[PDB]
Amino acid sequence: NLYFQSMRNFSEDVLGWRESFDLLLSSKNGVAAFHAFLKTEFSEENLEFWLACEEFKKIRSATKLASRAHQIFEEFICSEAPKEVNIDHETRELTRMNLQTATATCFDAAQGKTRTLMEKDSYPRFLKSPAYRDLAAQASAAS
Repeated sequence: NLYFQSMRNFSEDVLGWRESFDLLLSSKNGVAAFHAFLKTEFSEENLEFWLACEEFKKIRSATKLASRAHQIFEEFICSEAPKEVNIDHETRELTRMNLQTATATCFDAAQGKTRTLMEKDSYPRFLKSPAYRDLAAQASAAS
């Protein structure tokens, strides 16, 4: 029964966000809610960058890889990028060198740093927000 399935899925989705950052990041709803939260803390570019990397690494063509890699570097990685993420020179220079022949692992180091930035800081605050706390109460009612 579809409604019942939905209720159970809602419950399982929302309560998993509390259990691991992996589960939040794996969820359409989770990522969307966390994004909205991050905007309130002016840090949503970490998640935008992360999500960009997840979509990038599925690209198989060499030319589409190079083109997207340059788009992502210019938006998120380069000094004075419009959504510059908070990474060190070394990670930034590595990433620029990876651009020479952009493969699916082009952003791995920068992605890992960005995940930790969110995981250490904004993710535990998210789970303490009134919003999340209201959602989790509903989810425990949805079972």
